[PDB]
Amino acid sequence: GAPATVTEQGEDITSKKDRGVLKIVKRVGNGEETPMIGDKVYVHYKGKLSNGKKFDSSHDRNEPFVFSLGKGQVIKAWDIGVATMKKGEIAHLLIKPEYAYGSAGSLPKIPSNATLFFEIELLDFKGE
Ligand SMILES: C=C[C@H]1CN(Cc2ccccn2)C(=O)[C@@H]2CCC[C@H]1N2[S@](=O)c1cc(Cl)cc(Cl)c1
Repeated sequence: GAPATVTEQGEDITSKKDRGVLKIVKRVGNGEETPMIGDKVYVHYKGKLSNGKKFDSSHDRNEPFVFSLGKGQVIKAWDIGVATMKKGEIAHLLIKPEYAYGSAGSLPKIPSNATLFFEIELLDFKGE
């Protein structure tokens, strides 16, 4: 399925080249510009654990998730990954725990040492 495919066929987008965050572009977005640090970014996403369970979805809430890029308001992989996306792009990310919740995990659903899968859509990005 999609998690296996990004595991086996994704591109390493980390600065360290440690394979901690792999990406596939599923839908090409608009033009060449990616967001800049501090931009307000609007995303839709779904996340799955390695046991196949969906653990989160913005679609199911009927509202996007909004954060300021590059500020550690999200897991490291999201700051790295969304920074690579164009407006309108849909991507898959496959994230080792060092770029997510590490050994701590995150109650209630994310265990220790969890590799995570996301599908993300970058809806919009704006400076403030
Ligand atoms: C509102 C949910 C955010 C939570 N965070 C930031 C964060 C803040 C505080 C505690 C744990 N994570 C995040 O960095 C990432 C990426 C952005 C989307 C969501 N998460 S994960 O999908 C997530 C989903 C759910 Cl249901 C619970 C948790 Cl602990 C984490």
